[PDB]
Amino acid sequence: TIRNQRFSLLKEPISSTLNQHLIDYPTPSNLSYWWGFGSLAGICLVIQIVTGVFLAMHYTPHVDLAFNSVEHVMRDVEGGWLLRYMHANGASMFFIVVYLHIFRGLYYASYSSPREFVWCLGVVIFLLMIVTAFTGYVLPWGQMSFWGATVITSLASAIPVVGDTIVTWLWGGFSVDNATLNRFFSLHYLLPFLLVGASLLHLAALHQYGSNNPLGVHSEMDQISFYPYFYVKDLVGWVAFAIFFSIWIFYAPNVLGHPDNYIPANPMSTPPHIVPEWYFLPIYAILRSIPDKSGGVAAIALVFICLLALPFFKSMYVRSSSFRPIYQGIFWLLLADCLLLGWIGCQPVEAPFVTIGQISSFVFFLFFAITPILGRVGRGIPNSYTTD
Amino acid sequence: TIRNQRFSLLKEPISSTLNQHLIDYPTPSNLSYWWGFGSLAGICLVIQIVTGVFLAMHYTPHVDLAFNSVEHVMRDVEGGWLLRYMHANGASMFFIVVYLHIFRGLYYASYSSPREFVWCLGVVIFLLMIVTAFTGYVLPWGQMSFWGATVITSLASAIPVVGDTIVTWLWGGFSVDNATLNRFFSLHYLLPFLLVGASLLHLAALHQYGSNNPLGVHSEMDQISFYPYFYVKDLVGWVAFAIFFSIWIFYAPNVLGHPDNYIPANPMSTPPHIVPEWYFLPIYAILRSIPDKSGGVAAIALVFICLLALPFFKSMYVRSSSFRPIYQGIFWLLLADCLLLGWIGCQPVEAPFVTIGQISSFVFFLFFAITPILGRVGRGIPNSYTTD
Amino acid sequence: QPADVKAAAMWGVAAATGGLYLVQVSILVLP
Amino acid sequence: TGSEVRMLDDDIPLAQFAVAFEGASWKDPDSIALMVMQAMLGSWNKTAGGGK
Amino acid sequence: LIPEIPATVAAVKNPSSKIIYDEHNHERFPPGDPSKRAFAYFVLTGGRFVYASLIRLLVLKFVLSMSASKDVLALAS
Amino acid sequence: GGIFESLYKVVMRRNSVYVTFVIAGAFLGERAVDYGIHKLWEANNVGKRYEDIPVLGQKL
Amino acid sequence: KQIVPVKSVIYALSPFQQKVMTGLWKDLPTKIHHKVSENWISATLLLGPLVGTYAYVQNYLEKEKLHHRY
Amino acid sequence: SFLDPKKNWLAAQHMKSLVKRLSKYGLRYDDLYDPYYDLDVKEALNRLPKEVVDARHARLKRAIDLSMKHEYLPEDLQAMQTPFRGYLQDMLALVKRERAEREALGGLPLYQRSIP
Amino acid sequence: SWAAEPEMEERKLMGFKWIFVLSLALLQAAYYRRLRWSVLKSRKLVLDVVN
Ligand SMILES: CCCCCCCCCCCCCCCCCC(=O)OC[C@H](COP(=O)(O)OCCN)OC(=O)CCCCCCCCCCCCCCCCC
Ligand code: HEM
Ligand code: HEM
Ligand code: HEM
Ligand code: HEM
Repeated sequence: TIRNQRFSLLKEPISSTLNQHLIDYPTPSNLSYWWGFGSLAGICLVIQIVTGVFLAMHYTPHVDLAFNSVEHVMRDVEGGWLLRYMHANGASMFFIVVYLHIFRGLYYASYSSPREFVWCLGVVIFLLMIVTAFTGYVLPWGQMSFWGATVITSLASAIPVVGDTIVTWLWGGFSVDNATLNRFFSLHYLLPFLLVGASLLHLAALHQYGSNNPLGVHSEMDQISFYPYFYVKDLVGWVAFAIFFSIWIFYAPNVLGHPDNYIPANPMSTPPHIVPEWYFLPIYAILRSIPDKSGGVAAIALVFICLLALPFFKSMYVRSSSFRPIYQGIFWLLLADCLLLGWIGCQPVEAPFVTIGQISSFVFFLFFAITPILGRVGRGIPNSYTTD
Repeated sequence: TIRNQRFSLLKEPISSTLNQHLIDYPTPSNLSYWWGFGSLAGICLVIQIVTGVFLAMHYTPHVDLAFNSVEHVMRDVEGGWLLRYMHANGASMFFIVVYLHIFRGLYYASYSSPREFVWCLGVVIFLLMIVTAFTGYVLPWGQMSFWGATVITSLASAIPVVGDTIVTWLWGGFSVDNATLNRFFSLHYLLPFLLVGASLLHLAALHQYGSNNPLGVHSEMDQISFYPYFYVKDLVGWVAFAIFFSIWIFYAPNVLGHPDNYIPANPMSTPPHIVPEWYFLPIYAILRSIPDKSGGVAAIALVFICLLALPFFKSMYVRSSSFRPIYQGIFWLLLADCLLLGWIGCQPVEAPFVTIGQISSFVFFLFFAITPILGRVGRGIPNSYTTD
Repeated sequence: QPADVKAAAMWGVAAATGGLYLVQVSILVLP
Repeated sequence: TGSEVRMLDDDIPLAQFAVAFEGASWKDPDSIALMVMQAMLGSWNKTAGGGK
Repeated sequence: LIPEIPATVAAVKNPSSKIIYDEHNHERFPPGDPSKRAFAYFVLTGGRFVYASLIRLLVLKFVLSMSASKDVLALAS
Repeated sequence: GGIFESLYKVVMRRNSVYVTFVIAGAFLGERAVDYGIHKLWEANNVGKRYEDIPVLGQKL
Repeated sequence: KQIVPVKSVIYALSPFQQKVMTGLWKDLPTKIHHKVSENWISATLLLGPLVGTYAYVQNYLEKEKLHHRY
Repeated sequence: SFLDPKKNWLAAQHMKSLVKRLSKYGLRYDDLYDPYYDLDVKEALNRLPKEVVDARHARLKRAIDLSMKHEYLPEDLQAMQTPFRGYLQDMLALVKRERAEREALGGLPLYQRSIP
Repeated sequence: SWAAEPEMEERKLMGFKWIFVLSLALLQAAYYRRLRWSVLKSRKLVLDVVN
């Protein structure tokens, strides 16, 4: 084939890269809907960006005007309550979808070779989402907003030699005042574009090494083009997600939040129950469970170290959980542990929740510490079960 | 060459794309210092983005706090005066180097085939730059910013069918007020990232077809890699630009500015001389020179029509103006006319400046209306000067 | 391996000097 | 001195090149070390039995 | 007589030690002379001095711009 | 020539030593330029600085 | 985007066997001669309109100033 | 009209200047035709003999080398230069005529420009 | 004028220092470029063509 005269626009250089990577990318023929969850997370990110821009057309980053500006958006702006509820509940759905993404990856062991770079870029993406959502939640400037900012920024003092200096520098002036508000608005506006860049790199690395499948096996025998076969599957996922998200926006918009964020920030009194948003609760529970706050920060760093250390395991030959009963049970126990851990974080430090959290976090790390053992034993399996 | 084992970390997939398109992309070995301006506009954009983010950590988009916040950055913030002068004079530098970029393209006929898409994406980038700089200049909320915004946005009501409707929608009310300031701030924050994307597409198209050269001839015979041969050339360019920028920051930080902007905006008083920044002056001059303001807006649209129509002209096989004496003289006349027209913009609208601007606009459009004729006539040169 | 250890130690010295030059903790250094 | 010469032909099937430093004299005591260095940079052939 | 062998062919078939370079904007050193390799390295070293100082300046300026301000410093009593 | 070659064999055989030398030279040159420019400033504008006004401490 | 081989023979020299910055000021008067001789048309076309327009504007401004100055 | 240097002083001066420039860089006027520009020049160069096309490539490489070095051809070869001794216009005219005929009666383009 | 520009002294000191230092950097960058390109800008190529 010499391309003398042009046949198809899709194969022209203007649409050639897009053609390959969107229409013609070969995909395993047996993918279920969790790959749809990955695409759905992308859509949630785009929704957040658009609604955030149109919200920032009305938000004043000053300490004396932020709360009343948000109430302006809700009451005066034409269809502004829709924008604000979409932004908040869209942050929530973004985190829900990313959690389902991560747990599918864990179940099917997609972190294994050769997708170590994909998993690591995913971990970086998760860090960026955490930071962006936190600094954004500081913006409305309520009781929960101000006090959560105070606590989570002041736990950065646990660094041995330069903790206090970093805390003061990040605060900008001995407290979490107007300077911190402007700082957080600028950072919240900036970070989503770095998040878009990270997502693009994530997808590029995956596209380099293909895509896993529910069997975990080599899958270059039966492969089909992405369009239209997986576009329609993703479309079904998107419409179902739209119905879910519309249930949340219109009928129960304040269920996923706390009522203390509707009181203007008053640094004098302290609300009796200071907790982050529901999607930071597992991390908050781990950190609160391990005492000696320096130990808590070290434990969070250890959580991310374990997450980054999953891909680089030794044998781990069989990949999918469909052929790993022990690992299947371990994964389900880990998921139950994560849900319980998230529930613990909303409870006070009074007993027995301290014991329950100190057990749950230990079980979390135990999952992360017993996967190589299963891999080694499984590597030992084939020379024992032979039927002859 | 079977890649059984790793040779070079540059050729590994993690660094392979960067390797190719930055270190190993072949470029003609006779490029002059006029391509460093293309290499340097990107540096100006990066400087603008970084300084703008660090400024936005201190700016308040309200109408009662914008000017005082800018002065806060001037005085209280450590190094804040450096940030603000860098941002302003860096917008000026960005436009200077982009104008040099454009005019080198015009001189060497880089717009000619096969780089029509490169030129068109450049024109779109120019639109984005103009809008970004304007909506950003409205931010400090001085007299010049307020009244320039009023005049220019009000001159969008020249469209016949809609007009006032679009103006009211754009203003968020009935006059340039707090809503317009907040809207302009959000848009100013967003647009530079679209500008980065457009720059990346610009570079992708150019790399598709390769860069031109002073002779304008086919140059796939003598080519060398980008690094290190053009890296050091661009380094010399960057350091010279740094000296220029340091002069314009530390010794003449307000020479390119307009003193009336240091007055807090007052909607009940109009400054005697409402003019835009020096880098909107030619456009403003054409707009004012054409009477019947609807006709002025039509002329402004026609300017971009001509710029986009440049690459789609007639045969004109010879492209570099080093071998085109008539086109060389025409180009020098065009550059002189653009400089003169820029001078006219700052002048009042009294005589004889009206006539001088009316002739200058006609010459500017005559440049575009004469080049196809030059190509058509020169299509038959070899048959006339042949030595047979 | 000994050469690698010496090279690593020298690179650590260089990085420490760079960090010290960046932060300028001459006031902090009491011991 | 240290320089290069490149005779591009493109009508020849195989490209051949030699890159050389400055060696040692006959009586230089380091010529034996240079011989050893050449030995540990040994020749390889497409028909060699050593293979990989 | 008849052939008039091409310039490149004659150059390839007749190697000579009297090699001639362009020497328009870069004059040759006399054939027997040591290469001034160190001098270029020290020139580049001075340039690198400057570049490191500039990078340090820019990083510190931005980071300490994000730091506290004279307003809050004076407010704290 | 000899001096340049000698300092070359001193400080240009390992890149870590070269980086340390570059950083140290940048620091020392920065401080020296600071001192020189300050001396020029003092020489140029004498009699204008803050601790020079005759009545600096008599507003009480 | 292919390379087009030419069948050349190229002699090059080490960058450390030849002086670097002397060629800048070597043969300077002839360089300035070229820069001025091959470009005076271009400078005339670039600057002539500007200085002519400035002279015309100043003449007109002064004449109007005198006429209107009572 | 058709204005040639024999019947036009201005055309004579124009031709003189073009001859001077091309002789300075030592490349014929036909060498300025970019194959990537028209794609009819690409076909015309595909139809020309290899000796002619190789001479064109050699002249272009010499010109580019002179441009990089910031110098001109030495006065000997400058006096030996022969610009406007064409080698391509007849073939280009034939190719364009064939394309015009094919387009005029039915026919699909034998070659097309990619987008972009 | 002080009240409108309290940063003049520090601003001018920084400007003088950095203009001087960046001029030195420009000299070094020019030397670096001329050294890298010295191989190409002094080559002799034989092309087998005359006119
Ligand atoms: C109080 C302090 C101490 C607390 C812990 C003490 C108990 C430790 C565990 C004891 C039990 C271990 C059992 C291990 C052997 C499992 C045998 C097995 O694989 O059986 C096959 C069965 C297949 O299931 P299926 O296919 O449905 O069967 C139909 C067959 N035609 O497979 C299955 O049914 C799958 C069962 C998977 C079970 C996984 C979890 C238990 C084993 C690991 C425990 C690790 C604990 C720490 C980590 C927890 C997670 C973070
Ligand atoms: C911004 C949020 C994210 C987006 C937009 C995103 C996007 C995507 C996309 C488009 C894919 C390819 C389609 C698919 O397989 O579902 C993918 C795959 C993948 N992602 Fe993400 N992702 C995100 C977050 C994460 C996180 C946090 C992780 C884990 C740390 C992760 C790990 C993976 C893995 C392992 C795959 C491989 C899929 C497979 O094995 O079949 N992603 N992601
Ligand atoms: C560049 C894009 C974005 C912009 C401009 C933006 C801007 C804003 C603004 C102005 C607010 C305050 C308005 C309000 O109180 O409702 C806000 C709130 C918030 N944003 Fe964003 N945002 C962006 C992207 C994101 C992303 C990607 C997330 C992560 C999920 C996020 C999470 C949040 C959260 C949690 C809040 C607080 C919700 C609340 O008001 O209760 N934002 N954002
Ligand atoms: C995301 C990147 C950017 C951000 C966050 C940003 C932010 C800001 C802010 C907060 C201001 C007001 C502060 C001040 O007036 O000095 C401002 C002003 C300005 N910006 Fe930007 N900007 C960005 C990019 C750009 C770019 C790319 C340009 C040029 C095309 C630009 C041109 C301007 C101009 C001309 C002003 C007015 C400066 C003045 O007169 O005081 N900005 N920008
Ligand atoms: C954000 C501003 C811009 C950036 C960063 C930019 C960047 C670049 C870069 C990196 C190149 C390749 C290096 C070079 O050839 O100089 C280039 C080439 C080019 N640009 Fe731009 N550009 C910008 C604006 C424009 C504009 C406004 C135009 C015209 C409308 C334009 C037209 C061109 C053309 C024609 C080339 C080809 C140069 C050649 O002849 O090889 N650019 N640009």
